[PDB]
Amino acid sequence: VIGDFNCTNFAINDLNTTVPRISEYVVDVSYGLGTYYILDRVYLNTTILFTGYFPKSGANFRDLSLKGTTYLSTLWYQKPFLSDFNNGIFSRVKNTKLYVNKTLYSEFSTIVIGSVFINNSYTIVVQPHNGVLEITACQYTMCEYPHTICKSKGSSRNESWHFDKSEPLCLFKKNFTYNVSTDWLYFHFYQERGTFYAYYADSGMPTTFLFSLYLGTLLSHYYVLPLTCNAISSNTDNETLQYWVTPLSKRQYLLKFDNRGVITNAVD
Ligand SMILES: *[C@@H]1O[C@H](CO)[C@@H](O[C@@H]2O[C@H](CO)[C@@H](O[C@@H]3O[C@H](CO[C@H]4O[C@H](CO)[C@@H](O)[C@H](O)[C@@H]4O)[C@@H](O)[C@H](O[C@H]4O[C@H](CO)[C@@H](O)[C@H](O)[C@@H]4O)[C@@H]3O)[C@H](O)[C@H]2NC(C)=O)[C@H](O)[C@H]1NC(C)=O
Ligand SMILES: CC(=O)N[C@H]1[C@H]([C@H](O)[C@H](O)COC(C)=O)O[C@@](O[C@H](CO)[C@@H](O)[C@@H]2O[C@@](O)(C(=O)O)C[C@H](O)[C@H]2NC(C)=O)(C(=O)O)C[C@@H]1O
Ligand SMILES: *[C@@H]1O[C@H](CO)[C@@H](O[C@@H]2O[C@H](CO)[C@@H](O)[C@H](O)[C@H]2NC(C)=O)[C@H](O)[C@H]1NC(C)=O
Ligand SMILES: *[C@@H]1O[C@H](CO)[C@@H](O)[C@H](O)[C@H]1NC(C)=O
Ligand SMILES: *[C@@H]1O[C@H](CO)[C@@H](O)[C@H](O)[C@H]1NC(C)=O
Ligand SMILES: *[C@@H]1O[C@H](CO)[C@@H](O)[C@H](O)[C@H]1NC(C)=O
Ligand SMILES: *[C@@H]1O[C@H](CO)[C@@H](O)[C@H](O)[C@H]1NC(C)=O
Ligand SMILES: *[C@@H]1O[C@H](CO)[C@@H](O)[C@H](O)[C@H]1NC(C)=O
Ligand SMILES: *[C@@H]1O[C@H](CO)[C@@H](O)[C@H](O)[C@H]1NC(C)=O
Repeated sequence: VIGDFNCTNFAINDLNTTVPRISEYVVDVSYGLGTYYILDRVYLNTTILFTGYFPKSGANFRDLSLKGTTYLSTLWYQKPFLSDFNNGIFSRVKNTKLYVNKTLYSEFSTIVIGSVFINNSYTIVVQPHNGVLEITACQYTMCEYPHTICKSKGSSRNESWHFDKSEPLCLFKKNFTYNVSTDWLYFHFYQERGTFYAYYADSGMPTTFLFSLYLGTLLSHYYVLPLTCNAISSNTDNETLQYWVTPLSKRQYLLKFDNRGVITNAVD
């Protein structure tokens, strides 16, 4: 289970439907993808050696996305999917592009980062809403079996990942836009000296600072929520979710900046 709140008993089973896929793609930082711009600093026409929270060059990713229809499996809410956060993660997220009429909608899996996932602890939630990325860090009453839904196409389940009838305490609550037409979003989520940091990009590029949040406590777990739709499967549209994740470590990189301040290259 994720949290301990019984939000639902509708269509729960114990089926072993999948395990996390290992990517045939691997981390290649030679053009700065898998790096980040350092906070609000600009470096121009230079190389620096920088020690930061970076993926290993040549590492695989695990696809942690889960797509449901009516049923959820209890095995989706356990290891290997419920994951130790350690120092942090780099993720490569497929933006799943869906059409209702001719009109485009963007979907992808929510990620939650936390420890015990109960309302005496803060859970960081990063959720898309069709070109708006909502980010919060609140004392959420997380469900046992949390999930999100297609807003775009139908869902035979209602959205249910927390149960708070009046708003929980929040340390952070902000929205960020992203380009709905992109194929990929990238994130770094990491922690250092009791402070969480988030970075993103909506292109094959180094990630840009979203926010930082002091917690004092360690985040110990993360989980990518199942998303349920009457769509995004081989018998209906051949579209899919993918939420690829690879671990970060405290690691020295060479970073190469051009005269515009873009990271053009990096070395592990
Ligand atoms: C922060 O997070 C915590 C932990 O998740 C939340 O605390 C839980 O809150 C829920 C909802 O109030 C509690 O569930 C309720 O417990 C009552 C007491 O349980 C005893 O009595 C029942 C018989 O009534 C026995 O079966 C049981 O074994 C216990 O001996 C129940 O009376 C409630 O019943 C209602 O809901 C159920 C399930 O939907 C229905 O079947 C019933 O018909 C009835 O409608 C209910 O189960 C839960 O016990 C709390 N857990 C703890 C550890 O305290 C906090 O609410 C949350 N805080 C905030 C601010 O959101
Ligand atoms: C994490 C995972 O394993 N995810 C896969 C999912 C589950 O294995 C399945 O849900 C069972 O999960 C549990 C917990 O029991 O199967 C999917 O494929 C199905 C066939 O496997 C799909 O064709 C569905 O077939 C139906 O017969 C049915 O209900 O399964 C009718 C339904 O209308 C139709 N869904 C549509 C149209 O989207 C799906 O989607 O659900 C592809 C997902 O990638
Ligand atoms: C951040 O984005 C979310 C999603 O768009 C906003 O939530 C909506 O807020 C309006 C307020 O009138 C509600 O009517 C909607 O029901 C909400 N939508 C969803 C999907 O939750 C939120 O207000 C935005 N701003 C902040 C600061 O969080
Ligand atoms: C969860 O809540 C539902 C709805 O009230 C109830 O029927 C079910 O018995 C509960 N299950 C558990 C494991 O508490
Ligand atoms: C689920 O199925 C896979 C493939 O057969 C297997 O490796 C795994 O051990 C099974 N059990 C669980 C709980 O994942
Ligand atoms: C960038 O740095 C190189 C190497 O020092 C130098 O040749 C070049 O003239 C510099 N260009 C600018 C615009 O500073
Ligand atoms: C979803 O929400 C509606 C409106 O509250 C409710 O009627 C329905 O029973 C809920 N559950 C499902 C599985 O549709
Ligand atoms: C949005 O993404 C598409 C596909 O990658 C790209 O062609 C387009 O130029 C982008 N637009 C903006 C405003 O970023
Ligand atoms: C999905 O792709 C397979 C393989 O190309 C094809 O046989 C099937 O007809 C496709 N179905 C849909 C709904 O596109």
